[PDB]
This record gives sequence, C-alpha cells and structure tokens, in this order.
Amino acid sequence: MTDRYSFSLTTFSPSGKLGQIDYALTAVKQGVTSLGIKATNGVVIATEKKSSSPLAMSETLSKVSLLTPDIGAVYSGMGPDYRVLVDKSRKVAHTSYKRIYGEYPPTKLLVSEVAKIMQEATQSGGVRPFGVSLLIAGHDEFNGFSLYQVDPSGSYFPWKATAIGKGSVAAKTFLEKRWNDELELEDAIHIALLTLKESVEGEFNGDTIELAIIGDENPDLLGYTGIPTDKGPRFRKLTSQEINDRLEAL
Amino acid sequence: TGYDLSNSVFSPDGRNFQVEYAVKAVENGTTSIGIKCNDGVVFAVEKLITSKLLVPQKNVKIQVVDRHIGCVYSGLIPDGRHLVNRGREEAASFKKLYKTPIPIPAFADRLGQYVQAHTLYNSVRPFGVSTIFGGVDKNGAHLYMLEPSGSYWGYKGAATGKGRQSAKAELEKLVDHHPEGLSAREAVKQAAKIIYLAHEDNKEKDFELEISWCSLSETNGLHKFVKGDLLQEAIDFAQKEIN
Amino acid sequence: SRTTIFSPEGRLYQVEYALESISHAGTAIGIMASDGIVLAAERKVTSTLLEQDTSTEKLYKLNDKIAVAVAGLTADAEILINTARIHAQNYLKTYNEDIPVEILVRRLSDIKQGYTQHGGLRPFGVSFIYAGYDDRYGYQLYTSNPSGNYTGWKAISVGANTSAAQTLLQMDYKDDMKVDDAIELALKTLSKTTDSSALTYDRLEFATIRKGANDGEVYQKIFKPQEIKDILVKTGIT
Amino acid sequence: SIFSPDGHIFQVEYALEAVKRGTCAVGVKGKNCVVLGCERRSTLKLQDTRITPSKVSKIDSHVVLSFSGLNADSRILIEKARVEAQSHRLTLEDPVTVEYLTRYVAGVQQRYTQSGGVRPFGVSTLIAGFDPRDDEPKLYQTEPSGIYSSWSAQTIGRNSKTVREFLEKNYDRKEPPATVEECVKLTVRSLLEVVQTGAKNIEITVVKPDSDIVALSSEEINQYVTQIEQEKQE
Amino acid sequence: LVSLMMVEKVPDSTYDMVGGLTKQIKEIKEVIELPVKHPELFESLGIAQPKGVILYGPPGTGKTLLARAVAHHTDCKFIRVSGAELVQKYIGEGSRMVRELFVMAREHAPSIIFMDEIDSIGSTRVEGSGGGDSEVQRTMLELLNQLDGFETSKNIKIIMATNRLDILDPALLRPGRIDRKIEFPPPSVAARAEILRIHSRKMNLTRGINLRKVAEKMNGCSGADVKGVCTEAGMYALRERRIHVTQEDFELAVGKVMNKNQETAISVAKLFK
Amino acid sequence: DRGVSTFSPEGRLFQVEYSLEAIKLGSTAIGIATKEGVVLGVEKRATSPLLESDSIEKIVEIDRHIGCAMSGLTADARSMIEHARTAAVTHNLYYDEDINVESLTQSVCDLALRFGEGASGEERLMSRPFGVALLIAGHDADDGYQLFHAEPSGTFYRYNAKAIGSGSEGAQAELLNEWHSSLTLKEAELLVLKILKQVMEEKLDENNAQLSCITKQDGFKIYDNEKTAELIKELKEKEAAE
Amino acid sequence: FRNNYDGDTVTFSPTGRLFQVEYALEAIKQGSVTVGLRSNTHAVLVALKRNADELSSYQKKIIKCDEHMGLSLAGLAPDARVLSNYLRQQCNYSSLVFNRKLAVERAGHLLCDKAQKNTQSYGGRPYGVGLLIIGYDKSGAHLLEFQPSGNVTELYGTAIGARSQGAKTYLERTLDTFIKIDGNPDELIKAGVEAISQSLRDESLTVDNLSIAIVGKDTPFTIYDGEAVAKYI
Amino acid sequence: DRHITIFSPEGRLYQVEYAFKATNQTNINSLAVRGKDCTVVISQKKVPDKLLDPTTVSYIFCISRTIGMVVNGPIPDARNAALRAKAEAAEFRYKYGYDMPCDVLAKRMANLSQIYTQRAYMRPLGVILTFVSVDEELGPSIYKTDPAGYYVGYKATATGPKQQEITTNLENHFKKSKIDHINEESWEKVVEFAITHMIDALGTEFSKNDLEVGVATKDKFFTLSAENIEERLVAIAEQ
Ligand SMILES: Nc1ncnc2c1ncn2[C@@H]1O[C@H](COP(=O)(O)OP(=O)(O)OP(=O)(O)O)[C@@H](O)[C@H]1O
Repeated sequence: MTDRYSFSLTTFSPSGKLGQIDYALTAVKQGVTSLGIKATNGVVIATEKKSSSPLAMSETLSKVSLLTPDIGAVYSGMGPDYRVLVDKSRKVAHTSYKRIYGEYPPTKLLVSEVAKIMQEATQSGGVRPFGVSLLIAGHDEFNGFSLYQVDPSGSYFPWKATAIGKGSVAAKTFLEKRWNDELELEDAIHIALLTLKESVEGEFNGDTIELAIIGDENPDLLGYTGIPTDKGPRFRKLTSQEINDRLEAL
Repeated sequence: TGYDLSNSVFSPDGRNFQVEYAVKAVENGTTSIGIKCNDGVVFAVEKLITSKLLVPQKNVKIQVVDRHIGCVYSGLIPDGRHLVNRGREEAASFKKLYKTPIPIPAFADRLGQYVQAHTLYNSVRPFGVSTIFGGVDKNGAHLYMLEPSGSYWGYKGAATGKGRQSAKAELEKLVDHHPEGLSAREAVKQAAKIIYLAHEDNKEKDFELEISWCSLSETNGLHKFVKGDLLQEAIDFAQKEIN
Repeated sequence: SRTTIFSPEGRLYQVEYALESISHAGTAIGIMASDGIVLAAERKVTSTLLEQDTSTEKLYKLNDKIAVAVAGLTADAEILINTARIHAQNYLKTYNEDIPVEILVRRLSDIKQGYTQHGGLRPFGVSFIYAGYDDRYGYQLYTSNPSGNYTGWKAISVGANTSAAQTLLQMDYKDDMKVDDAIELALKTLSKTTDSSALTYDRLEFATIRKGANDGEVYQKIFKPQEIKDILVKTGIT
Repeated sequence: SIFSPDGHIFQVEYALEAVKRGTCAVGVKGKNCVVLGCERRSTLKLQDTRITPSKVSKIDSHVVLSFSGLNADSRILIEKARVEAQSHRLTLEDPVTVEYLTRYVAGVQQRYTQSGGVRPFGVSTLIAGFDPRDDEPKLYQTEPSGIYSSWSAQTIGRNSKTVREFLEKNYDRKEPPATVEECVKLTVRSLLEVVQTGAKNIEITVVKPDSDIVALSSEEINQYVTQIEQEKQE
Repeated sequence: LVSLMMVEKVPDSTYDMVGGLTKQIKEIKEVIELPVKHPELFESLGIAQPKGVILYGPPGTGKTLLARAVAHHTDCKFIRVSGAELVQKYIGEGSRMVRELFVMAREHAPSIIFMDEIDSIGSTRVEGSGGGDSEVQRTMLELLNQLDGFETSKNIKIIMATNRLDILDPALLRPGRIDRKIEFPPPSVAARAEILRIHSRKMNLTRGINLRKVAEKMNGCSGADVKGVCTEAGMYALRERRIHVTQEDFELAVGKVMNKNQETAISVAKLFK
Repeated sequence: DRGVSTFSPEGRLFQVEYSLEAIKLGSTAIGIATKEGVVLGVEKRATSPLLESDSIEKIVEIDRHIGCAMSGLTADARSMIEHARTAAVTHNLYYDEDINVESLTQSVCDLALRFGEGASGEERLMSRPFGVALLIAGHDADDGYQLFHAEPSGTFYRYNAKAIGSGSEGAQAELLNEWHSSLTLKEAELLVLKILKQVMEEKLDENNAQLSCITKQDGFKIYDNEKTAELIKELKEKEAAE
Repeated sequence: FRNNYDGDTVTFSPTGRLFQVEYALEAIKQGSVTVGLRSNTHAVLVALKRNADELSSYQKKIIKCDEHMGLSLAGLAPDARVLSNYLRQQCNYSSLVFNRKLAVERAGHLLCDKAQKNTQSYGGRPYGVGLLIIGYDKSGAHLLEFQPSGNVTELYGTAIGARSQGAKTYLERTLDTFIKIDGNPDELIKAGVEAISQSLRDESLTVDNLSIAIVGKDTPFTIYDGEAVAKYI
Repeated sequence: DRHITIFSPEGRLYQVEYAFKATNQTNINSLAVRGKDCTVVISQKKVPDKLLDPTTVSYIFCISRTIGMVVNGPIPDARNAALRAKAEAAEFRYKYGYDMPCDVLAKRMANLSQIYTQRAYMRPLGVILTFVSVDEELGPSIYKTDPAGYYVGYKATATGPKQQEITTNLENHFKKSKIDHINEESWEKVVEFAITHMIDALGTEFSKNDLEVGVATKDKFFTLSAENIEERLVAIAEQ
C-alpha cells in the first residue's frame, strides 16, 4: 500500500510528437470498422460485431450503447476501454447538469464532459490513455442534429459523415461520393450497409452486426401516458429481423 | 534477464522469477515439520548452534498467535515473525466480533491474501518464508503450510529448509505403514526421530530441539510447548532410529 | 525528461521543443488600429463534408469585451478558457466593475510554470492571442506561450513562418491605419503564407471588435461564413 | 538535486549561468541617492513599450527591484514579496526595513531548492531603497543559492566581466558619487559598453527618501548621453 | 590511374540548353572565368583569387546538367571522380590518391575538378564509431589550405556539390576556404515556359500551341518534370501510330504527375490546431 | 551516480562522505579555548573592494552569551541557527534559566539526520542534507567553556580547539603543537592571526577577518574593524621584534 | 562482476540474498568493539572508545535506557541513537500503563519488529549497526545480541567488530568459569578487560579510552568512565 | 515498454499477453454448459503427491446460495478475486434488496480489471473465470472474463491449455442436434454428457477423485463429494 508512480507517463519529442498517444492510434485502426452518417430526417450509426468463436452470444456484447434517451455512441479499437467510459459519462450528465437544470443537455456539452476526463488520462500521472476514439449523435430543440467524433488526445471533431478502423480510408474514399444534402433517413441505410458490405470477409447477416438510429418521438417506448407534452426517446436500436427486411429488399 | 529485476513484472513464460528466487532463500534455512495426528497437530523444528555462547532454551522459534494455535517457520527469522504480529491482532479482531474463537480456514483466509498483497506492488519485498500452522476448532483437526506466493494446502504433514528430500520420501515411507490413525503422544516420538534423521545434510554442526503439540484430548485443545522428561524420553528413543 | 532540471549549460530539455512544436500548428494573427481590431486563423483542415460552417474552434470568447485566438492542443487549451472565464466573473462578484486584461494574464500565466516548476507534469502545449479594452489604457493586444512570459504588441502572428509572416506586417502597417484599411492585411498576410494558395472562405475563421454602439458601448462581433465570404471579394480575390 | 564528489551541485553549478545569458543591469550607492539602470531590445518593431513588463518593478511605496535572467520566475516573487510587504505593515504597524524581505526572499530561493521535484530559479535579482525614518542607502544582491550580499554596485548579464571590473577604474570609496548628474553618468557610463546602440535599448529609475521615485524618458537619456557622446571625442 | 581524368571525348551540352537559368552564370563564371582569364587584371588589385565555390539546391534542377555543359566552353580541363569511387576497403588507399589528386592538377593550372555528392563525407563524429573516410576529408582540406594549396589556389578554382546541405562538417568551411555559395532553386512558372520550347522540338507544322499554358498550371520543384511529361507525351503519339501531337494529348501527360502532384497522402491528426 | 539511503559494498556511504569535502571548498573558521575565554575567527573571502563587508556575516549571536560560526556553505546554515534560537529561547521559558550547551547541540545534530528516520516520529524533510558545518562556543555552569563541533553527518565532538575548511589539514598542525592548559585569552586573540596570516591569499587587512570573544562575566561580544588592527600591530610587535 | 542486484533493498539475489544487507553487516567490521557478558546475577558492558586526535574528547559507546537497562553499540551512532530514544517510550509506556515494569527480552522482540518495517519499503535504509542490551528483571539477568538483520539472541557473552576474535576466543576458553560468579563484580569485570587485550593493535589502554557500565540483581545502571577506572588498569 | 502497462511501440500490451499465458502453469482443463433448468461445471483435480487432504483442495467456490465460479490459474491470484466477489454481492443487495445477478457482477469485475490496466501501482491477475448462475429474469446463464475486461456469455464453453481438443468437439455436436442447450431436464442426467465428451473427444480417462463438480440449482449452489460423484459416474454402467 504505497504510491510512488505519480510522474507523468507522457513524453515530449524534439519536434512535438507526444509519444504514447501517437502509438495509441494504431489500435484504433487495428480494431473493427464503424461509421456514422446524418440527415435532416434522422441519424444513423453502425459497426460489425466480430464474434470470435461460434459459441459467444452477441446479445451480451454492446458494440452500441445508449447515453441518454436522445443519444447513442459507438467505437472501434478496444472494448474494456469503452465499457467503463459510458458509465463515467452517464454519471456525469446528472452530477453536473441533469439534476441541476432538469432537462437533459444538448449533445456537445456532454462531449465537453468526456474529453475533460480523456485529457486527464494523459496529463495526469500514473496512467495511460483509453485506446479508443468514439462517436456521438446529436439532438436538441435549440441547435438540431449533429455528429461529434472524439479521440484520446482530448480533441473532438464535428462532422457530417465519417468512419474509422481497419477499413476507414476506403470508406472516406467512398462516402464522399454517396453523401449529399437532399436526404431522408430511409435511404441512408442502403448506402450505410452497401458501404459496410465491401469492407468485410465474413458473414453479413442481421444477427451478426448491430446498429441503431435516431428516429423521432416514440411514446410507445416511454412506458406511461397521459401527458401529451413529453418528448419520448428519439434514440432507438433495431432488431434481428428489421435488419434483414432491408437486406432482402436490396 | 531484464524482466527479473522487480516485483510485478510477468515473464513471457508467465511468471515473476523474483519470488522463485525467494524459494532459494527459504531453501537456505533450518528444518521444520508439523504433523496431522489423529486428534490435533504437532510441531518440531531444527535449531542449530554456532558457539556454546548461545544459551539453550531462551531463544524459541515457534510463535503463538492465540490460545488454540501454534505456528513455526523457516528461513528469514524476522520476516516470518512480522505476519504473526499481524496474526496476533487479526483473530483478536475476530473474537471481538461473534465472541467465539477463530477457525483455521479463517486464519489463511485472513493471511494467505496478505502476503499476496506484498507481490502486487513495485515497492515491497515478498515474504521470503515458508510457514506452517495448525490447531483445532469446533470442527476438529486441521493443518496447513504456506509458500511465499500466497499458496497453501491442507496437508497431513509438511517440511521445509534443507530437510525436504529426507522427510518427504520418509513420510511416503511412513503413511502406508500407519494410515489407521496416529494419536498425539506417539507422533511426538516419531517426529523427533526425523529431525535427527534429517540433520545429515548439515551434520558438520550441532543444535538442540524444540517441540510443541496441541490435543483436543490432552490440553483441552490449547497450545502448550514441551518442557519435561517426555522430550528426554524421545531423544533417548530417536537416537535408536538412527542407531 | 525530468521537467524541473536545467541543461548542463543553462537551458531546458523539454520546453524548447514545445514552443518549437507549436510551430507545426495553424496560424493565428492579431492586430490593432486606433479604431478597431481584427483577427484571423486558418483551420488545419478544410475538407468539405464536415461542419466547417459552424466550426468555432480557433476563436473563442471570454466575456463581453474580450476575444482571443488559439494555437496548440485542442484540449489542453480547452480547459484554460473554462478556468480563466471564472477568474473573470469571479473578479466581478467582489468588485462589480469590468475586468482589465493587465491583471488577467499576469494573474493567469503564472499557472504555467507551476507545472514546469514541480509535480513532474508536462507544461501546456498552447499559445494565445489576446484582445480587448479597458477604460484606463485604451485598446489593447497581448500574447503568451507555454513559458508564461507575455508581451504587448501592435500586430503579431504565430505558427507557420510567423517569423516570416511578421515581416509582411513590417512595412505595410500604419499608425493611424484604420480598420477597413487594416483588415485586408490579415488575409493578405495569410494569402501569402498559405500552403494551399487555392483558398477557401471555409478554411479560415474570423472575429472582430469595435465600439460600434453609441453611448460608448462595444460589440464582440463574430462573423459568419457568407459574410466574410463576401468580404473576401472586397479586396478582390476572384 | 544532490552533492557531487567535488563539493558542488550539478543543477546549481548550472543555474547561475542562466542569468549570465540575459539582460544586464546595475545600480549604485550614491552620496545621498540610489539608482538603477537596465536594458531593452531596440529594433523590437511594431510594439508600444508603455505596457511591457519593465525589468524594474516596485514592491512598496519606498522600495523597488530589478531582476534579470528569466521573466516568469521573476513575476512570482514580486507577488509573494508584495504580500510580506503589505502584511508586515499590519501586524507590527511599522513598515519594512530593506534587509527583512531580503532576508525573506534569501530564504525562499532554497525552500525551492531542497525538496522533491522542484527546480531553482533562472533568476538573480537585486533591490534598493532607503529604510523608513532613516537616510543611509541600502542595496542588496541575490542569487538562487540564497546568499544575500551588499554590493555598492552589482551587475548580472551579458559581456558583464569587464563591466564587473569597469567600475573599479571609476568608483572610489572616499570619492563617492557627488550628485545625480554624475552618479547617473556613472549609471550609464557602465552600461553603455554593452548597449552598442542608442537610448531606446535601456530603461532606468532612481530613488530618494520618502518614496521619491522617478522614471526618465528616452529623451532625458538623449540629453546626457550626448554630453559624453560629445565627451567621447577628445 | 587516369580513368578519373578529363576527356578527349568531351560531352556535347551547352549553357544555352538551360532555359530559366539566366543570372547564375554571371554570378559564378567570373571566379572561374575572369581573373584566370586576366590575372594581371585581377592582380591590378589582386585581392584573392578565391578557392572553390559551392551550389546547394534540391533535385529536379540539373545542377549536374549544368556541370556537363560548363566542361564545354572552358579553356581548361574538367576532371571527374565519379563521386565516392576514391574510397576502397582499406586505409592506405585514401590519402595517397588525394596526394595523387592535387598533383594531377598542379601540372595543369587552367584546370579544375568536379564533385556531385558530399553527403558521404559529412559530419564526422567519433567515440569508437566512425570510419577511415573521416581521415581523408582532413588531408584534402589540409592540402587545400597549407604550404602547398595556395599555389594550387594560385593555379586553381574548384567546386563541390550535393543536394542536402546542413548535414556535413561545418569545420570544413573556413569561408575563404570556400568564398561563395549559391542556391539553385526550383523555377518560376514563366521560367518553366522556355523549357519545353527546348525539348519538344518535334511538332510538325502544327498549330493551336500554347507553351505558356503548362507553367500556367504547375506548382512543382523540378524542371526535369517538363521533360518527364514531355517525353511520355510523345509516347501516346508513339503508340497510336500518328507521329503528330497537340496540346491536350500533351496535357493529360500530367496525369502521370497526377500521382506525383497528389501522391503525398495526408494525416487526420487534429491533436493541435 | 549514487543516491541517499543506499550503502556500498565497502559500507562507506557516498553522498554524506561527499558532503564531508564541500566544507573543504569554503572559507576558514577557527575558535580556540582558553580557561578564561574563547575566541572565534574567519576569512571573509572578500572578492572585490566596493563591497561593504558589514553585510557578510559569518558570525552570529544566539543569545547574549552564546555564538557560533558557520563554514563551508554559508547559505544553508542560515536556516538552522533559527532552529537553535528557537530551542534556546524555548528552554529559557520552561525553566527560567539558560540552557546547557549539550542539551542544545544534540538537537541541531538531531536535525541534519532528518533525511530518513530522524528522531522518534520524524517525517522526512530535507531531500538532501546540509552541505555545511560549524562550531559552537559558550559557557554553561556544569562543565566549563566546552566548545562543540558539528558536521551534517549527525555527530558532535568536544574539542580543545581545531579548524575547518581550506586550511584544515595543514593549519591545525600548528594548533596541535601550540595549545596547552595555562595560556591566556588575548594570547588566543592573537595566536590565530599567526595562523590565518599563513593561509590567506593576500596580505591581511582589518576587513579580511574579524573576531569575537566569549566570557562568563559579560557574555558575548563581537569586536570592531579597528580593534583587530591594534593587536595585529601587537603581533607585529613580535613579528618585528622576533 | 557487477551485481545489478545491489541497488534498492527489496530485490532478492538469484540465490536468496539481499546484497544491501550483507554489504551493510561489514560496517561494524569497520566499526569498533564493545563486549559484554553475564553471570547468573550480574551482567556487563564494555567498550573501547575511538578518539579523533590528541586534542578531541572521545566518541561514546554506552547509553542508559532506564533504571534497569543500558546498552552499548558498534559502528554508527545516529541511526543507533534513535532506537535508544525510541524504546524509552516503550519503557515509560510500560511503567505508566501498567507499572509492571519492563521485561528485557520483549524489547528485542519489539526491536526486531522495527527494522523489518524498514527493509521492505522503498526508501529507507536499515538501522545498520550491531549493539548489545543488558538489564535485570524478575527472571534474573540477561544479555542480548543485535544485528541490523533483526536476529537477536540470548547469550552468555560475545563481542563485536574489528579485532574482536581475540576477545571472542577467551570466552569459549572460559565459559566454564565466569558463569558461576556472584556478588563480586570486580574480578568479573577484568575478565573481559584482560580478554580484550587480545585485540589491542598496540594502543595500550588508558584511564579514558575505556568505558564500563554494568547492572545486577541489585544495582541500577551505573557508568564508570572519566577517571574512576584506575581501579582496573 | 516490456515491463509496464504503457501502450507498445506498435500498440499491443506485452505485459498483458504474458498474463494469459501465466494461467497455463498447471495443465488443467475445465468445462461449462447450460442445462434445461440447471447448469454444470467441472475441471481436472490433479494430486501428484500422496500426503494431501483433497478434502481441502478446490477451485470451485461458493459465493451465494445462488451462484458459483471456477478458476484455471494460480489460486493465490484467485482468492483475491474470490474474496472481492463475496463483498460485491452484499453491497448490492444491501443497497437494493435482492440477490446479485451474474450479468451485472461480471460487468462490475470487468470494469475493475480495466483500472488495473490503466494504472501502474498494480499487478494484474493471471487468471480467468467462468461465472455460473440461474436468473429469475434470464434463466440459466454463464459469463467468462479475461484479465483485460472482455467478458461474454457462452451457451457452453471450456478452458485450459486444450481448448482446441474439445471446443471443436462441442461445435460438432450442436451441428448434430442444433439447439442452444440440452434437451434434458435433470442436472443429474446431463453431467454424463459432459464426462462422456471429455474422455472421448481428446481427453484422458478419469477416476473418482480426478474431477470436481458444481451445479447452480434453482435457489441452490453446491459442490459434490465422493460417492455423489462415483454414483453419477456409474451412469456409464449403461453406456
Ligand atoms: N533548366 C534545365 N536545363 C536543362 N536540364 C534541366 C533543367 N532543369 C532540369 N533539368 C533536368 O534535370 C535532370 C537532373 O537534375 P536533378 O537536379 O534532378 O538531378 P541531378 O542534378 O543530376 O542530381 P545530383 O545533383 O544529385 O547528381 C537532368 O536530366 C536535366 O535534363
């Protein structure tokens, strides 16, 4: 019971080049492919669940996660450096904002409250960074949709569309064709899947890969009734079947 | 090579060789055993003399932790005594609780994770000792040995020091000869045989013996060292087994 | 590399890398007339799909008389503003007057060497531009660096060939050089130092200060895309 | 920060060389007056010097400082020095002496020596001023080791070797500085050997009793420097 | 050995094959031309007919291709080492050859040398790691500036060369041991204009030709790219069986440079703005 | 390339024994015992004339009746004397009476040991140890004018007299030859000057050095710049005679 | 040739050794001697002192803990002092909590429990000396040995440090003899003194180079130093 | 880099790939399945010396009256995980009033392993785990852990040095009857399938003592003793 590693684990280069994050962003690429696109009607994300054995479930693993009733997120790279991060954000949306202004926050203010710990993983002592760069979706009645990519250094890009991982640049070479402005959502799944078909060698079934979306108000989820005022959970995930119903429909 | 320099640095083999060096430190120490009799346990140990100037019978190496226990060790004299001073207060902070004596599985469950804690960190020394303990609870008889990697298993007998190879095969030569049940008094004879039988790795030097047992029968399952002719009865016997 | 200690001949191992590292970063300039202020920055990237429209990155504000610019990490600078913002309004609940700058920086950057000085922690990969006004010293302009030493100026650059770019202001700047006579120097100061001479309104970011409101009020005016897009034509690019 | 086998310290056989790089400044102890004088970057263009941190600084109504070496590690001391000034005026109800805060800050430059993960300063400083309710001048010089001395003249900076001996062909104990015009002539007739430029590259300041501080223009300098720019001729 | 020596078989180049380069000849000929053209003229003052000079600049230039033509229109000799051939897998072979080198030019005052590369004799450091090559840079410089070099510097000017500058020994240069240096930069656009006029002399009473309309576009560094695009432009005509050629067939040849002008992929790392 | 709390194969520590030659860089500082008084002496190491050597203070005054003299590294020792002043005065409170010397001086050498396991329950201050040593002189009414010596290794001896610093290994030999029981005070106010005149790098002045006696009658006393000079002539009263 | 296992403490050897410790125990080998022994009724301390020059006073070797205890050391004073000042609290604490005054042997079994709390933590060295403890209780008289290891043992009489084997040998030559002594400490004391002449590398003991201080079944701790030891030389 | 938990030059963690291999010190294989309304878990029990008390030896623990777990690793490293389980059940129900599930409690101890990879005062643990329980909301289930945090359920699984010998053998089975878990009710009459599969696929024959068993009965977890196993072994009397 004694702490003596309180130095920084971080190191300057001669020419900037902070070392042990620049090595980190290999594993983010070594990890799986995953993406995210918006449109005025709604927003989408997706990944590919690489079930190792023929034994493991995919129900137990959340390669997609809920943040609030109006947000989702997704990663590539490492998992255990993702699972922890959710709860340390969920506990923050309340313990700084949500129990203090009532309403849940807009999307970016949350993002100020994940980089503000991701940063502390580096400039502090006795620690490493999370080998993860993840993605957020946006909604609010005062600023609208958005995506926001983050990264272990502490930055956060905004976007209109992007993707990451072992097939990233090819997608970024692709989607700059597919994207445009005149966009609903029901179209966006074709391109999103059609993208994510080319960058795979294994099976391509609905019970293999999970994704989720940003729909509109869905009070059936809300559980209770009577108040016409409330805005239900815009966030939502899909099932096994509804994936395949798209796939047959190609 | 370059991974064998500090605590908590696993190998490609999947180990930390440093504690495996500890095993050679405890290898550089005295003989010591303790036997699971039919109703209790026994303790006996090697205690070598350098000069006549060392007094006999003022320098025990057994330690007691509480009434119903005896414990010994071998190798590093101080380090094997520290955790006793942890032991002597822990169970005391357990009889504090439900007002009953402590089990033996309570002992190792309250020790065998301790020394582990001295192998997690890059700031401490693994307890370079192998260690024994025994005694009685409501349930009956017990016995255990420790090794510096935290491990421990319930034996019928044990051995340490450089009295390993003699006793282990010997107890293999004992048990089949007498599996039916060995009461307390009788093992006090047969135990002190082994130490006279095991000094031959170091018969350049001399010593004198030290014994303790504890019986549910005899001593109300309390701890009680030997001091009397009964010891002298055994040394008169144990010379014959080597005669 | 043991941030505390010095060289064998009176120098440092790390920090000379830092203000040399930041040279990799973008550009952020800042000038002053006797009439008004201009600022500029070229975003490190100007790809097309992402939200360069509302991308407020290089230029933040602190209160209703001040604006800055940024150079360095996205994050290790992103905290100082939340810090220093408080030290502004926490000046006010004591005193209720507006804040001057000359207290701020002198009472801010001393945090910097506090991490050069001890803890074994790295310094901050950041430098700033400053801008604002008090009623006692007129218009103002300041800068900083990861060391802490701050310097008043009339016009400054940072980043890529700032030493080169600072030349470009050397001959052309005028004492009474008005705003609309000085604004064009900025993007012209950047119209040369650019890597991509192919230039886009998207790629940069902009800000202003004036005293536009009568009764001596001011304006922390910040400029949107299609405005500066049309301003860009005024000096006659296309 | 430990002991070598040559009785020295690594990090502090180093540090005091840092002050041997930067600017150069000096003061003196006149017959009944005390003065300072320091350095500036001429050719620093597109700038207004009204607001830059002067190498001079003031600590009380009646005392001042002139650092050298670094600039960051200078700003910190003035603050916690200022505290001790406008605190010492409170508990004891009397203002400071000169040696008190000098004795203080002589101690802080080793409170920031002997501990874990703490560099000493790239700073050396001196002070000047008259005690309250007295007349005799007082000036003290400092360096990171803490040893505080009382030099009748003290300079720390570039080309300073001959400057450290230039005075000794100029100053006389039993022939002290008569008046300001000569004592400031002394203040400048030293520093100008490293100036190598006009008046714009310096800044000076002076003290007299009851907090009679003055700072002098670039033009007042161009009054007197000419008189030896005229007397550097014959 | 005389294989390194100059040639009765001079190359056939010329310093008017060399468009865009206009000023440098005036800035560097004279040290190689004038006081050796007229030592009595120089000796009217006789300041110092300096030692050699040096040229720095990237590839894409033809610093070589300049140095091929200067060996025409000389009045002097122009020897060649075939750079770095002087060294061998031994020790003693170094200094003797350098001893043999100077004397080979002492007998010819109006005569000079050529290096191309001094990246392999640069920045000597030694603590056990190093090499005999560092031994030879001394003696040449020794016999450059010694009791027996100024008599060569009476007889001689020389030149060195490379493509990477600041990666060598500064202890080499006593300025005066090398009295002048110069940049061979990449060209201007309009400097590029007269280039393709040189090499594409193959049009066949054609028309609709706008030679200016290519350095219209370029942001490169080389001038040789004017040939790399030109040389493969005719390849199109070469394959399609029609000897003739035009602008557009000549223009998309930059599509080969569509790689070069765009091969430099870029990182997305917004760690710092 | 050694550390603090690590022995060698030879047992002789590195740093503290290296701390036992930094003193040999510094100045000279001597005090000699007479049974009717004790002296103290110094070598200012004055480097330039303009300086005003009233400010350099190699000599102090604990109380009205005790003084000491620091040598080696004059900077750091400026701290520890304030410790001694605290324990002196503190002992002047709980008992209303001046302290024995040996009750004090154990404390000071109980301070410099603090770099690892000081007295009972001591948190490790003093990342490095004091690179300075000094001499203590004064009366208490139990043993006599018992001079004391301190060095930062954390031990003290009692002496008749000896020296430190630059002139240590050579000068003391004369002192070893030329001290005895039945000498005076002022003979010791001058015998030092026969010595210090040896190992100064220039002819003596009244300002190179300075002196201070100590007496159970008056107590503590520093002299003046001139009252050293008058006895130097008294030394030259023998240097010119003999 | 260059054991890298020579740095901080916790690193074991590849053979079961702490090279710091073993390289520490030779310290006392470079330190002096201080011997001691006992009867069934009376025990002794002895110490050569080691003087600086012809002028200095002498380095001390004996300290009293309390009215029924003393000790003597070897090698280092300062790390050895604090243990003296340490256990005074653990001998006052007895006589105030209980008033059932302090038994000697548990002190050693406290003392061994100190140093071991200094080896297995980063930072900190051993209290690197050997020393000798004495005194009396209801159980008779007892002598002890100390090692910075932690090993402490109940002995009849022993020796320490340089040149000590000569005196060490007298005891095995004589352990038949001195154990049967009582109420007559004078001749007892000179046993060691004659016996430690075996160590003298021609320094020829004096009035003041020696310090003696003993204890009995009656005597509180007394020191015989200064000029009272003309009795023995 | 090869002594601590920083990110590698390329970007793996050499101090962690070791730890997986720190498990395989024992030459031991264990197995996990799902019943119909029950479960099963087993492993070798080696005893290469004569003097033990195999009453004492065990890897299979008891945390509630509900659940259980197993280990293939150094037991000292196990016990620190073993103890921290019993704690982290109590503090759950004491704060919410009902027993500790598995899916959560792995999601705790999987969070826990991460902050042993994210700091450097700590030694990680060279073990892995296979928790077992019924669930009133989820039914028979298990969950596995690595020392990094990767935790996932398994319809049925195993572990040891010899996963390849059997893990193929099981996947061949479900491609012969094709359902998740077995179509047999009583736990007593499905353990036979386990021990039928080990020795046959690539395993070696066993005796009474050689094996040990756990069962997560409805509202009951518990081990098994000698004749309780010998009887269940003599099911092979018929096959
Ligand atoms: N203005 C020009 N006139 C003639 N040739 C040119 C011109 N610009 C470029 N070149 C071409 O450049 C080529 C060589 O130039 P470059 O600098 O790329 O290599 P180099 O000088 O041969 O290399 P090095 O100097 O390292 O030996 C020649 O083929 C030459 O035709």
